[PDB]
Amino acid sequence: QLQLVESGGGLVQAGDSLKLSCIDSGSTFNLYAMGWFRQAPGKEREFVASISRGGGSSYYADSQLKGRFTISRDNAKNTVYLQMNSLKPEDTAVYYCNARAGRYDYWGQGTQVTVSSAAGH
Amino acid sequence: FKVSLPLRTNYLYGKIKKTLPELYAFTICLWLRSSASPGIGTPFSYAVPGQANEIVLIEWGNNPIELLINDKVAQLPLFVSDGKWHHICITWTTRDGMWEAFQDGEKLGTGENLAPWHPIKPGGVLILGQEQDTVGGRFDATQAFVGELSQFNIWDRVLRAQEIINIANCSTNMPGNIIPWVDNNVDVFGGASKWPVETCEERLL
Ligand SMILES: [Ca+2]
Ligand SMILES: [Ca+2]
Ligand SMILES: [Cl-]
Ligand SMILES: [Cl-]
Repeated sequence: QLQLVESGGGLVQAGDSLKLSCIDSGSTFNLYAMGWFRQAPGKEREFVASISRGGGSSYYADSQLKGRFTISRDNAKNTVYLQMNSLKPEDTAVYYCNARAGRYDYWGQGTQVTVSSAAGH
Repeated sequence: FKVSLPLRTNYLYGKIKKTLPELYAFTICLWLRSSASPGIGTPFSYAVPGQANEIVLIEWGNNPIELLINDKVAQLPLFVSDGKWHHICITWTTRDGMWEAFQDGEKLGTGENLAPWHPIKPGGVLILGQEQDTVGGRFDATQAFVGELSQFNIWDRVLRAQEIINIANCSTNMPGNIIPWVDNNVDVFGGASKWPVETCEERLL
């Protein structure tokens, strides 16, 4: 009942900002708590943040991520967002969007984020 | 012998006398010892017309050490900024842009999709101790390597694990078939010097 597509990723420089978006094609988005996870080279997929159905509550993996990342949603646009500031090279990863409601879990295919200190310099 | 780069500058460096052919695969090995602690900087770089970041190994300031090929990046699992001598080998292949990182004879990781299908452009300049922003120049002191370098060699294939062990162990001394570490292939400039190097065992003490 859900087809999530992430976008907004790409090649960026250290210290820069980036805003991911994740869109459902359907029209029951507000049934779902939404989440962002990320998976870096040869590492486990890790939690970043989640947001309640109405967007009143949100949760971060830890205060380092909370310090620089903001999860939000716009139920009218069937979209969840991830604002990422002061990006580090260590933020490099495929970012995945994740929807949950009751016993149903849905995932997108992910969007690549590459943060490099040296590329371009 | 070793090359000595004693101070963070934009004017002292080594220069490999030979250029590179067009490479569909390579192995680059070297011994290094870095004094500098916010990052080892740039032990070597390869620049061509069109692309000054054609091959670069750089740990810039407090950032993860990166390999650039054609200005495309991978973070490597090298941990060599401890002020001790270490041996490293990097292998790479055009095919699927697959790389491997070896430290002291041990394979610490691999990755894919680094400049896949890009052959390395021939004819460029290999600089020791500096990062290039033009062919052979436009160095940046904040990116410079400070310390010592030895036994920098380049082959045009992916060496096998066992060959790397023997090189790391210095139980082999076979020179790079493309870039050999010999006196007349390594020019120094601006204060950089060359000196007899301790044996492999003396180093790791
Ligand atoms: Ca530079
Ligand atoms: Ca450069
Ligand atoms: Cl110059
Ligand atoms: Cl050979």
